[PDB]
Amino acid sequence: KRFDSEKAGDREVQRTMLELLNQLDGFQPNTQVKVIAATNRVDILDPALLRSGRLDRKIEFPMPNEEARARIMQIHSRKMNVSPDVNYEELARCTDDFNGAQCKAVCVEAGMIALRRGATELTHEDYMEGILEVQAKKKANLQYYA
Amino acid sequence: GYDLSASTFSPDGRVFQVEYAMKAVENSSTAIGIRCKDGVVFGVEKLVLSKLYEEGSNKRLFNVDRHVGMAVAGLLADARSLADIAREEASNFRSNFGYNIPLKHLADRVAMYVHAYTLYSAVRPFGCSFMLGSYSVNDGAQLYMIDPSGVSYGYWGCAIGKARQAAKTEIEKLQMKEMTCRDIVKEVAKIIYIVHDEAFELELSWVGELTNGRHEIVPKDIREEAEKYAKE
Amino acid sequence: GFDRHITIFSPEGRLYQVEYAFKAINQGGLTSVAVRGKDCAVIVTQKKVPDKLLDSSTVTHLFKITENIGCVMTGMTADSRSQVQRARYEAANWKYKYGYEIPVDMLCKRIADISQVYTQNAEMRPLGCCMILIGIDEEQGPQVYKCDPAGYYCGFKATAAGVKQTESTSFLEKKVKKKFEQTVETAITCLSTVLSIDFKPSEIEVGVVTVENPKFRILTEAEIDAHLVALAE
Amino acid sequence: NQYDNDVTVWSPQGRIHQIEYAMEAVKQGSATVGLKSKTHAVLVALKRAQSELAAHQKKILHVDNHIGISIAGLTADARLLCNFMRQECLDSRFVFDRPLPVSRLVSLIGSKTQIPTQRYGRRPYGVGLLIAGYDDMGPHIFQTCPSANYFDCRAMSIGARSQSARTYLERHMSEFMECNLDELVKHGLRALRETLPAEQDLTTKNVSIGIVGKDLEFTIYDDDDVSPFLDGLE
Amino acid sequence: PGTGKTLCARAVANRTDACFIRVIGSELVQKYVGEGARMVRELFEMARTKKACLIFFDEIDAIGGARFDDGAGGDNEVQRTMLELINQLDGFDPRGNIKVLMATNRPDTLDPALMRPGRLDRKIEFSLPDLEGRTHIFKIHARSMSVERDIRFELLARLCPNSTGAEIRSVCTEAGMFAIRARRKIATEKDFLEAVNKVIKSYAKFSATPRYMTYN
Amino acid sequence: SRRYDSRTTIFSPEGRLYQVEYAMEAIGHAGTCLGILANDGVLLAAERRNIHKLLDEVFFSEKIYKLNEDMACSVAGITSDANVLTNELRLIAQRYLLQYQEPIPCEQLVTALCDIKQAYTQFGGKRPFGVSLLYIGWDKHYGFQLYQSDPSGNYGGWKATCIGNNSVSMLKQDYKEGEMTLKSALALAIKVLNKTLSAEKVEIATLTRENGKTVIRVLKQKEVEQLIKKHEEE
Amino acid sequence: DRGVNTFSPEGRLFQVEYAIEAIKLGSTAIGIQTSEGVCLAVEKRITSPLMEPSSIEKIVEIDAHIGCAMSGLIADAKTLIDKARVETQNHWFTYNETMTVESVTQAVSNLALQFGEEDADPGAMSRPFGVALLFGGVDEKGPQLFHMDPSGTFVQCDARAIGSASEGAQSSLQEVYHKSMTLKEAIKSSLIILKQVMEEKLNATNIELATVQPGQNFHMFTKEELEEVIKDI
Amino acid sequence: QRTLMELLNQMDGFDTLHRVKMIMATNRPDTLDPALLRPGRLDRKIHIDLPNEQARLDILKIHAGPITKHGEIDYEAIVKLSDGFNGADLRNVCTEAGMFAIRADHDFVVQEDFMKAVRKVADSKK
Amino acid sequence: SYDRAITVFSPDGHLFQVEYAQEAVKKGSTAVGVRGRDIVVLGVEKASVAKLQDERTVRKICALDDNVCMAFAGLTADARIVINRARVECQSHRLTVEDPVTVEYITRYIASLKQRYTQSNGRRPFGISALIVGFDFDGTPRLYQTDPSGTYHAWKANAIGRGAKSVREFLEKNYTDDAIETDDLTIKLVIKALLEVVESGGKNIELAVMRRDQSLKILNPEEIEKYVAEIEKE
Amino acid sequence: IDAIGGEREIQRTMLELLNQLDGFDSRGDVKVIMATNRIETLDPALIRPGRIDRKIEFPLPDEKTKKRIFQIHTSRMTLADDVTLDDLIMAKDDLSGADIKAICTEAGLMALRERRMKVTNEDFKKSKENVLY
Repeated sequence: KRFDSEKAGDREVQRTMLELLNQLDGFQPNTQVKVIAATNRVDILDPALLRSGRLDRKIEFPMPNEEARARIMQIHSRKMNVSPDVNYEELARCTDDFNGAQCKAVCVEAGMIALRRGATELTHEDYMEGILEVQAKKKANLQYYA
Repeated sequence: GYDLSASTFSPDGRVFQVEYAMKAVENSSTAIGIRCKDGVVFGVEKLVLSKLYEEGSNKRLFNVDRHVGMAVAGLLADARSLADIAREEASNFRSNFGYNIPLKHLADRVAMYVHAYTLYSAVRPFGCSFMLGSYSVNDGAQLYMIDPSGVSYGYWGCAIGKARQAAKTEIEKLQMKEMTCRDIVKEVAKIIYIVHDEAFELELSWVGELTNGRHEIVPKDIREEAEKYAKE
Repeated sequence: GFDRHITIFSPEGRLYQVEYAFKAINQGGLTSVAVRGKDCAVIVTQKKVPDKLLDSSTVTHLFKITENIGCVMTGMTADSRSQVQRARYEAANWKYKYGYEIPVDMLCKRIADISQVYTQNAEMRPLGCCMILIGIDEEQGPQVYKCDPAGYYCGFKATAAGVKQTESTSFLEKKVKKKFEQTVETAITCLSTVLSIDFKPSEIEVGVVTVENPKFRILTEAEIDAHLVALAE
Repeated sequence: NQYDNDVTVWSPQGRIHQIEYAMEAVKQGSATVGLKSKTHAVLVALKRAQSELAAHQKKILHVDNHIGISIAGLTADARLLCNFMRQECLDSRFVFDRPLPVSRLVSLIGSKTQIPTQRYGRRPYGVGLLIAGYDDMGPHIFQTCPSANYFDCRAMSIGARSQSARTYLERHMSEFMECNLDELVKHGLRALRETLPAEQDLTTKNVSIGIVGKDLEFTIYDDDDVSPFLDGLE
Repeated sequence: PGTGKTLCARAVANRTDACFIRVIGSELVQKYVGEGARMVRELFEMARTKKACLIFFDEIDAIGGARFDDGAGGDNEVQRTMLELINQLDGFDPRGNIKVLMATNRPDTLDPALMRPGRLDRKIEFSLPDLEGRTHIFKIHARSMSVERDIRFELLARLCPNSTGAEIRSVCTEAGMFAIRARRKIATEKDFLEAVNKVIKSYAKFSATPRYMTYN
Repeated sequence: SRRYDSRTTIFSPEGRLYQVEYAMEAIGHAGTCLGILANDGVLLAAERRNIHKLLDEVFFSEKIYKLNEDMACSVAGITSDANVLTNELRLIAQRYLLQYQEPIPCEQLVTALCDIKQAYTQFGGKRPFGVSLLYIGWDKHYGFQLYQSDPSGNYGGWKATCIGNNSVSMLKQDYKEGEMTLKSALALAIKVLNKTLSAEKVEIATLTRENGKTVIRVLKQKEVEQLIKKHEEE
Repeated sequence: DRGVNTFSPEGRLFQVEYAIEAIKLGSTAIGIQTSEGVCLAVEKRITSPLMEPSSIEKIVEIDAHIGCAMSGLIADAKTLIDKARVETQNHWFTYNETMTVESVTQAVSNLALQFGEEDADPGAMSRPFGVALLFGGVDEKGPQLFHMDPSGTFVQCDARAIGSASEGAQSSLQEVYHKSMTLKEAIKSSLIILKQVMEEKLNATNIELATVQPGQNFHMFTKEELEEVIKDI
Repeated sequence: QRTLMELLNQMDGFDTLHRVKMIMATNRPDTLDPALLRPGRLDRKIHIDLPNEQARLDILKIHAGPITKHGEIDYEAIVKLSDGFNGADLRNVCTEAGMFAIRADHDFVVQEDFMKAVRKVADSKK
Repeated sequence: SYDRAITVFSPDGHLFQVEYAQEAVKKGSTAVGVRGRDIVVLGVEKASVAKLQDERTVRKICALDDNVCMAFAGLTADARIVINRARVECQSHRLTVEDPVTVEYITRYIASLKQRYTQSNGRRPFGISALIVGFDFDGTPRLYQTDPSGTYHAWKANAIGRGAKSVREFLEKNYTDDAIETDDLTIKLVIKALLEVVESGGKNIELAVMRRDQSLKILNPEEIEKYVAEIEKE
Repeated sequence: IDAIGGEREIQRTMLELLNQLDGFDSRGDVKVIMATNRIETLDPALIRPGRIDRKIEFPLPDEKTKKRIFQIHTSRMTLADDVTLDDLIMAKDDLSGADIKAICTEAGLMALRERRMKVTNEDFKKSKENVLY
């Protein structure tokens, strides 16, 4: 966004943005075309692109909550042959920092190591053991964590 | 990087280690407190994780001096810490001056304690909003609420937590001044069941003329009487 | 390196913490203007309750230091009560240590000096509140002072504090070169000409001291209501 | 990651950014399970053997005179915390001459491990205690945590992949408040026998348990005495 | 920066049954604004016009600096190149089958929305090899040199012991330089042990890989 | 915080001390005042700040400081620090008297000051004393002697060494080590200062004696106008 | 950088998992608990041959019936060996008996993870003790050896290897010990040192061996006893 | 910065343009050129400001006009409630309250729909 | 009160502050000693002290009390503190047991002191390295060489100065049994060992000998010349 | 290479001598010889004993190369009677490799202003004070 700009600055992205937000909420003829925006960061933005009208409801995307990750692990794993002896709820409540995108993965490389075993049918420890793979970052010699 | 230290201002005067502590109680459950002419009624939302926790696994309605209360919001470690030093503070008042502690002085004291604890890079701010409340025989139903910034205001129906954006509206539309606390114990469940939008195993405590300057978990009967405000 | 992080000297002077602390006193902004009378130092400030759920009696700025010194502060209200409690502490400590009740000037020198040692040492922020504080001594007239968060008390006739400080001191400068115990055309009218609300008697707090009665008095909606309906000239 | 100089700082959402990471540091520790009956509460721990062979870094500890613990995280920091808990439990034996109640015990260690979370340059006590004792009323059991936030729980499991032991133990709470010692500890070992990597046995070497409750001292069952607890096939 | 961070890239380029679009981290930083975003989208345009293709981003911390302020904005152009990169890695496509694989010596200077599964899952941690494996890598470099009759390899593992996988080749080449110097057609132990004195002790004064081990 | 400390007490990767050799470059900016000993006594020869009229009277100058009846010191580098330390070392001198009733043989004093100045560069995290001051003195044990020290901490007997800019190599082609005859030491001093000049912009001071007690003279004005005409060529 | 009391994005402390390293650096020591004693040995890695090899103390007797065997960052152990023997004679002083090995090992391992930057008086420690050691000792329970870590974790051990040969020598020791001493565990342990050999065929100048047997107190072996054993292999 | 030279040297010119008057409206006046700000190119710089309280109830009535209403709909608590809005934010208030009725299927709004409208706009900070 | 932990473990077990002290002793003088079986002998190639030094205060060779004496190598002002504390505790060990204090004990005190500065809060472990020579109650001319990591070794040459890896490999080559006589072959081996590195002893070398708990005698450059001449003649 | 005087262009540039040195292959690309005065300044990423192989360094002179390197330059000159080392070895208590180049150049030039190819070692002293003093 706009700032007090000595030697280098930037004005090209300024003109692209400032002509964007004036065929958006410049003069009147707005009432034909709606807009959808998506930004992973908000603190970078000046209220020019937030004039209550330029961009209506600033809808919040949180982390997927305590139940939702179990739902997403049921969604993506819909095509895979899953055992009836599965428990998506303990797959949720064990693993709670993820932003819903990794949970999609959890399913997909859970199936990948499920075929790395060679079985044509996945189990719970494929998921459970599939997690210990999303992050890992090693850290051995821990026969002492009691 | 004007962040990460409470002794450094913003370039527009806004100490970011305080407003990062303020959202750190906005990601925790509600705890409403409603004043009326015979005392102050608290009610805390509970977000019971597993069945493994029993009833009152974590107290969030502490008491301090046999009459003021501690509906807390944020980190229970920090809230429990300032709860017990509030106990020590009313201990030093009653031991020191004899007279039972008036609540305005306790809220100003704990308020300047948690404020003076946000002036140093050698400490973090607290991460717990909390509220007080009692009445002496000639005090009025005093309650106060204290932010992690350290500011303490006298309220009528203050509400802290995650869903305080919802909770402040019903307490505002509830008739505030002149009813005799028993109904509002019952009416507290209506606020808690509205603001819970998802086990909600709530918990209430008050101080009143049925208590004469004390605290009780409810006694235990409105838990099967204010539970009957389901379907609203 | 750490010019805008630590209270140390940047190049060309201008340590970048006190003006970052000056911008902290404009946060929100509940705004005091103090009026001085050759016999009466009145106090004015505006105070806005958010939602009719606050207790309006408990929210105030308007603190009482002693039986002769009142004060009002417009900074961030977290840093206010940590500063006014030390001023009460040094007032009562002056009366225990040196006999007579403290006169208004070196109280503001002393809290200006601990605010200095906030902005001299590192590892502490200079807390953002400025202390408009009035009071009468036996020798001189009523006085008024303001220590800033840098420690520069001045000795004022009529400044102001908070948001819209410059418009207020411009109005007072334009309305003091003409020559006021009643202070009816000066005290409230600085607020009603700066920010244009023409207040009902709720949102304004007024704290007077008089030479005939040096006890600091906070006024109520009856007498401030007569004070407001006296703006019908 | 400028939030690495970091038990003073806050992540901009709400996070304190490493004393939940100490909760990660007790997720990494070895698995255990405690539970309670209407009469006497039990503790069960499997002991990791990261060596030739050993006493397998003995987990459950004698603190007390019926307030026993079960550590799971750092071991030297655990021993420091149970010398604290041990010493002031004996101090309450000295002064008041009563058994120190379990709730005030776990609350004041919950205020003792809370101080380095507050101040500067001091790591939290990265150990998840699973303390259990029998005061005047029923035999309590408290998980506490390195985030200094204890839980008055019943039937809790903490450690490596202990969530599966919880989800066994959550759906078998109905046969608690009955189920005497001989059939209770079987019901806890078959709750522990899910955190193991799916190959068959709670051996007498690695399983050390502890019993506390009505009319019996907190009693440690080591390598030999766990052998009368034997059943289950899965 | 000692392990075969890329060496594995040369192996998967050595057998691929596919394309191999190497694109290293500063063929993207060309100094017209928006133009670095032009080359990235162009790269994915010619990538989609080949079935069963893949791509390799060497040294991707040349586009990092996670997402800075709006004051003295210096990384901004670099940002948008990276930004369109993570718009092409996941947004509005049947996506083809570009098996992207990326190798850098630096964690979270690369922000989120880049490491998140979808565009870079299964991250691989080429840690420094242990006592067992490190023998093996000089077993790779003992496929040469016409060494002595009996030579203790595991000794040479346990004398260096926390060096780096892609160095032990400096032990190899260095000790061969000692053997050619001393006009011998073979390689003894005391030129190996003379070499591990020379490229572990005397070349740790300035050469630093605890500096990047903190970064991991 | 550990982000804020300058970290003065750290070895370089080249092994040296960053804040110490920055003090050595502080000497080369401002510094003069050589010292010559003879078979007779020892003299300092010094330079003031500039030509700037606006200077009424110095009792002693800002350069030569009296320490005992038989010692004196001169100062290079930062003048704010050394004033402090010279009062500091002056204390040391007098307390040796209080401990021993001796006039403190000067090597004891130089050793003590170099130990405390080494202590400021050893720990405490502070900046070192940016002054390479030197000393002249006499004891009954040894002869007339001058020592010279630096902000690093080491010192020595430095028979004709100067400090500050434009570094003494000409003196180690001109000084006769056996006999020197202090009038010709004045002549060599105004030679070196004549290459690197009345008492507006010079400050020369001698140490001599009569009948056992030492005499520290600051060489009042007209003696400098004598020696400045004691040249023709040089 | 970051400080010492911080947790690592792997899961453990920084300074502890860095203190597991600088144990691969340094000499190798081994110990075997038997049913009638415990043998310790260390190849103390003499650098030059111009010199005296019998003053590299790596087998240190805590008491008459506790002998330790350190490695890694040598001479960092001397403060906690000092605490081991001072605690030992404090135990014998106040209680008039022998000790266990878990009481000295209990007492030393409390000092391992006890450091920090900003704490009490500067006689405290900054870095953790980067020395792994093991107390070979005989008790009234039995002969036993307790392998410590720099993390304060100590474990019961009967066959434990430290130093750079912590993988190959430990795996070799894993398959060669089950039964008892009968004089040949000390000859089947220097055989493991014989496989380890770095510079020299393990004569009686570069290895130090000492046994603790229940009949005697200890026996730090002299030269002719050592080369009496080396002649048998 | 040579286009601003032509625009600048025809705002100035060698006449005064003598009949035409240009006015310019922008955010960020603290990034404008000093040459274009010197009284002459732009003389009377007008500071349009956020609604104080009176202007707040003005905007609230004007955008609350054509939507159907109550009678004694409490504007004064809405205006009292939270300051620092804009005209766009107050038509955002009436837009969100009409949104509340349009997914909630009511007749116009209620007082709790303005009251639920402001307290979600007050959530929309930066 | 400065409390930053300086000497901290980096990755791969490398304690960088100590190895930076190892270059700090790699960038000093070139000290050397020989245990010559009835005598001990030192030597440290000194700089240009003849130009204008005082030879009395250029001493790399000091004396602790009477028999033990050391030659430091590195930073030459942090060493003098260790000299002073060695002399102080050496007098305390004359107070308790009243012996001609053994060389083992005082070098354990030096190594324990420097190891105590590799531990405390923010004080930069020393950049010195010693040659603790001397005797004991029964001859035994033991030599010791310490280290900035506080590790002392009882070796017999230990050339640990700046260009002394060549000297210690030379002394590895040329010290077996030819130097078992009184003084001449030993001192010839030392002056041969330092004449490997620099130039003639009329300006450079200085030595010190010690014989059977008496007469710590340094060698003035008139006497060193005779030995140098013999070596030259070879 | 020493990179001093935003910063990120220097960062990417160093990253491309880094990667463009050793990315995927190489022709006969020995000679990457880097001269440096500040080894502790540059980022230790260049040496993976792959990107930058075996490397060699030196102490400044010794006196043997003060003599042996002093007599190379003045071998071209004509001074013969009092070629010295007392004004050369311990004169500056180590004098650079260049300071002897500048002492030969400034020496012969300073005796060349007065127009003689003669052997004067007192003019050499005026060269010493003239070039480094």
